[PDB]
Amino acid sequence: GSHMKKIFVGGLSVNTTVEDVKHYFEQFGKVDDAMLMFDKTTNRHRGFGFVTFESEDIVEKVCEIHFHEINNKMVECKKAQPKEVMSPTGSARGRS
Repeated sequence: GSHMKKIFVGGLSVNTTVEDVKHYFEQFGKVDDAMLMFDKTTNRHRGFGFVTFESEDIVEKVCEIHFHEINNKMVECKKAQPKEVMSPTGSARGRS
């Protein structure tokens, strides 16, 4: 109820992928996407990133829980700002 649609994630193994993070977060509700912070000196991620959610009603529990399992390693998550891309303005059009 009036929370944000995204979260921060940190403590990831170098073994863990962006697709692993996207998969492991789906246990609470639909994850739309995930991304990681890459180091251009190594082309590996720094052990941290972000996850996009279908609804802020899911994100409330995800962000309330401090620690989350990914590839059996535990990581923490935190608040992150939303981004506008959806549109609710559909209509139930039809005829007899």
